[PDB]
Amino acid sequence: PTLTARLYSLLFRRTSTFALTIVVGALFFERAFDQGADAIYEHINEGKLWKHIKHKY
Amino acid sequence: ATYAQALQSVPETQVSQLDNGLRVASEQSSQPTCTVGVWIDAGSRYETEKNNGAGYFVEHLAFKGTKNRPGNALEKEVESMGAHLNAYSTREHTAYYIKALSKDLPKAVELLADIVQNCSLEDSQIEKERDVILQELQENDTSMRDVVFNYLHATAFQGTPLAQSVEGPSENVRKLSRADLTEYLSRHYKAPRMVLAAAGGLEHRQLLDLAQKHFSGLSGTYDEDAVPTLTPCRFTGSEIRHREDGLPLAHVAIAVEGPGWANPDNVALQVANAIIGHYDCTYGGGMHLSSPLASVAVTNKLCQSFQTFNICYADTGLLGAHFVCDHMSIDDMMFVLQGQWMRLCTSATESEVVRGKNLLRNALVSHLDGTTPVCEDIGRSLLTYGRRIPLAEWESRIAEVDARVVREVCSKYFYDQCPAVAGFGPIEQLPDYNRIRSGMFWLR
Amino acid sequence: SFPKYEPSRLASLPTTLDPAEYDISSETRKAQAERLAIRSRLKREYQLQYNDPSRRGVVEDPAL
Amino acid sequence: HTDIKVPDFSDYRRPEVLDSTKSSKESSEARKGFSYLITATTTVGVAY
Amino acid sequence: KAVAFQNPQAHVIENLHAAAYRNALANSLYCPDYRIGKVTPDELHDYVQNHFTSARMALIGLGVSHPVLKQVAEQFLNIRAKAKYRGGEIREQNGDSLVHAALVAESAAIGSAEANAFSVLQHVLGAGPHVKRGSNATSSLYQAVAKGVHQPFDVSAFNASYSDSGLFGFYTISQAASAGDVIKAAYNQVKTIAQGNLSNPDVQAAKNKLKAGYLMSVESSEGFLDEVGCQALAAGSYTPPSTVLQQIDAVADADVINAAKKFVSGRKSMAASGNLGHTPFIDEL
Amino acid sequence: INIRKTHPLMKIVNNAFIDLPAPSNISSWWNFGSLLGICLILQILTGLFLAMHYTPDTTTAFSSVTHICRDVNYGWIIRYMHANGASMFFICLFMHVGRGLYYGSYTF
Ligand code: HEM
Ligand code: HEM
Repeated sequence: PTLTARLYSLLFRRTSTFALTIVVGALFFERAFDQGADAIYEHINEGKLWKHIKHKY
Repeated sequence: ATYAQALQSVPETQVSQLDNGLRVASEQSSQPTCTVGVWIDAGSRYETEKNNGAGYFVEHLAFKGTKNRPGNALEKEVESMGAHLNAYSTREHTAYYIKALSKDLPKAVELLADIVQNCSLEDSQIEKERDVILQELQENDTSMRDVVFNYLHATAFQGTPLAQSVEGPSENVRKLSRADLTEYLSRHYKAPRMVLAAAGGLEHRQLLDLAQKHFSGLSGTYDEDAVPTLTPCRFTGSEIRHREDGLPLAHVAIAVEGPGWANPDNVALQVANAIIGHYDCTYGGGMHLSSPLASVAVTNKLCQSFQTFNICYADTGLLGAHFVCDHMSIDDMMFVLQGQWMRLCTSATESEVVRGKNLLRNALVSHLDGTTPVCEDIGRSLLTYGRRIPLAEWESRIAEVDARVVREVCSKYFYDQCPAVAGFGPIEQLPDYNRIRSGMFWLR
Repeated sequence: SFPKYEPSRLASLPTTLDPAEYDISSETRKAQAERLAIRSRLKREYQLQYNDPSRRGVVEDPAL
Repeated sequence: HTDIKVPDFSDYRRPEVLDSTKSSKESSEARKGFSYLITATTTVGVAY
Repeated sequence: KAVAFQNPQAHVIENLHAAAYRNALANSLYCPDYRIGKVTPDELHDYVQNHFTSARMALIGLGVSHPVLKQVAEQFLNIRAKAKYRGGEIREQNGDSLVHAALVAESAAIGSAEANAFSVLQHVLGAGPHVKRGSNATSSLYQAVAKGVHQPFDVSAFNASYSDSGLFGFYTISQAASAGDVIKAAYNQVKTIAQGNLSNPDVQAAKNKLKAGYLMSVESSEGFLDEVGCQALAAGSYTPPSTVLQQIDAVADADVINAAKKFVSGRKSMAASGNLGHTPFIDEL
Repeated sequence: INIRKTHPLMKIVNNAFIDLPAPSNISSWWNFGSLLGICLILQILTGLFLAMHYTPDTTTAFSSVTHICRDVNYGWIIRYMHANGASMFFICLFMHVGRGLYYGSYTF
């Protein structure tokens, strides 16, 4: 938890650094969740979707 | 002129150590009126819950007789020599001093020794002083400010004996015997930890001679290793409120962390208290006052009075505000207090730090006048530093303060801290603790 | 100059840094003396019922 | 008021301010970091 | 006015000085209630005119030299009675479980060996306690009252000194139904001291008390400023404390006995306030 | 002193929302009024989108709704949101009425 302490001291003191942190984290979280959503949605079916019979056709 | 040379012309406190671990200190000045005192590091912080109120009761029976001159011969001789005796005891320190003349000095030191070490204890005395001190507690359940400080310490240092008061709870006081007081005298009043300090027209070697007569040959010998040491006190940070709706005024105190004694953070927070500090409603020129908190509190009539203040203790302390106000203006008083705090934190400008430096110089110099406050500062400094640092170095440490270090310390000790909030009286319109914590920083 | 040695259900606290052996109460020394008195009486009666050459068998521990 | 002190909150506190000898200085940072990390993660979720 | 008169003793002082003078020493330090808002700037201007003259100004400097302050005072200062004794009483029902009775006659002017004798007299009768939470092992008034009434009380002497006149007496903070025994015990104690029962070591102890109190009065440099300024404006010039203390402890005992005789035999004035259901008025005193 | 206490909008907002004296012993049953307000603004927003894509003509109404559900991007989620938000509006409505009769706030 010592790593969490310097995390507080770097990214939760003021408003500008906090706001830049939550904006950059929101964009990276967008990126990661959209990749995870694509992976799970095209991983659960594997025999129905448009992808496999859009490259085989 | 030659004010820097005037700070160079400040007399120096000759400090030495007598062989029993005694810490002696002297200011040899040109005043025939003198003041001689003994400072003791034994407060209520070393007391337990079944030992609470020990040192207070010892102070009340330190003057009421001894094995040498019992009952009333002490008072008769001192009032026959015109000296004024005074004593106080705190949670951390206890002082006994005599304000006298240069030709009453050796009898004063000898009777001071007789007061300190030779305390005989009868039982009519413990009965009588028990009754009168319980009357004292009954009467001082009315003086509001000390009750506020007791509530604040009790909610601030929960578990450690720093939360205890000096007098302690009345129930432990009304049930003790001679034995626990005897244990207090045998354990705490010890020659290695006591300081003899004096000021006035008297030589350092003369006071050395008087100590070599009287204070050479004291106890100087502990019990079976049963010795106190400063445990690091656990400041919780919380709030207590005593709602009682029969009072005309309301008393609200708030406090945050302390610097202790060693760091120059204490100097910077004294600069902060010189910025705000005290205001009472018996002043003049209120609509044009320098402190903007006082400006708003006059222009809109917020409170009756306030003071923002420092209290320090061994490696710790409390720092904050105490105000007396009507119940209809608690919220705006607290709102403008948070506004002034955050204006000092985020916007430490030029002229306010200039005025704080000048006000703290003025406060220190006005504190150093009279033999008793100077010798008292000597005794408590040697129980908090081991040295009386002279005023030129004080001026140097003041001159090493800029607004940048000010807002560094203000970010360190004000910016979203966990406070201690004590409310007393008609405190219906006290703002809620989570709202106060949300108001501890404004993001804009 | 250390993380001050956290104790745990395996982390046995050694008798050097207690730190309760710093602000010792006089009644705690009295408790230590009473503990010495208990061990003194028990080992005294052990050596009574133990060194007897007239005795033959076991020590007959009531506590076990 | 001399008879007035607190009841214990040992049932409620976090283990860092549990012992009566440990200071509240170092226990501030990780506590503030945990709570404000929860708030910032909630903020990122609501914003997305 | 509210802040000042939150204490009863301010009312005691003001109604006492209203009770001893028909004249200018019976003025108040504070404004009355009906005069609030009923003042003129015209009286203020006339007061500034004929009171702030160049003849009534004392400029003292502690920390600055003579000629600089002297030159500033030259450059910027070019701008240019006998209160009789009333006699009697003032009684005010206040009812706060604190009976306050101040018993005061007229003593002497300011700056005299007779004023030193009245100061020695009040140090004989009893002053403020030398020991905090002490038990006052010298004041025979304290001992006679504690012999009499076993209640928490307050018996204190009092000496106001002024240019034209001056007041001496004592003052009691006592119980509701236990005031008269305290006051009459103090009265007969002062009578039996005035008979000629004066102790020479008590005289020397009172000399110690007066010397110590006057030397401790100039501990603060603002207090020393006050002493120097009031002495240089009252008696014309400052005098160092050596010969002043010499004339303090060079007074006689017959001065003290005759001063107590003047006090008791003189006609008394008094200020009584509180729940006064058991207060001896005049003829009982 | 305070912008919130001198500006006339923030006076009403302060005495209705921030410094409103409310009791303290409240379970989830008093959330329903705020939920009715949120459903109010949400249903107004969905109806606003629908009125930006709907025609009230009996020849073309059904085909216009089909155009919303199929041709218009996310018009199907907005139609379903308006309908099921009306349904949950009635749910919160009857829960609020049942609360007002059950705890006995009907004296007002
Ligand atoms: C039209 C939809 C309604 C809206 C938007 C609405 C709005 C509100 C709001 C915001 C509150 C305060 C917060 C709360 O207690 O939940 C409230 C309370 C209340 N409403 Fe309504 N309300 C509605 C319908 C009704 C109806 C139909 C009644 C019954 C006649 C009613 C009676 C009450 C009562 C008695 C309270 C106070 C409940 C208490 O103090 O415990 N409301 N309403
Ligand atoms: C003024 C704002 C509103 C507008 C402009 C509006 C507009 C519309 C339109 C155009 C329709 C027909 C399209 C459709 O059925 O999806 C509709 C249907 C409907 N609206 Fe609204 N509406 C509004 C407010 C409300 C409110 C406050 C409610 C009640 C919570 C509500 C409940 C319904 C229901 C139940 C339907 C039928 C849903 C269906 O059968 O598919 N509307 N609204």
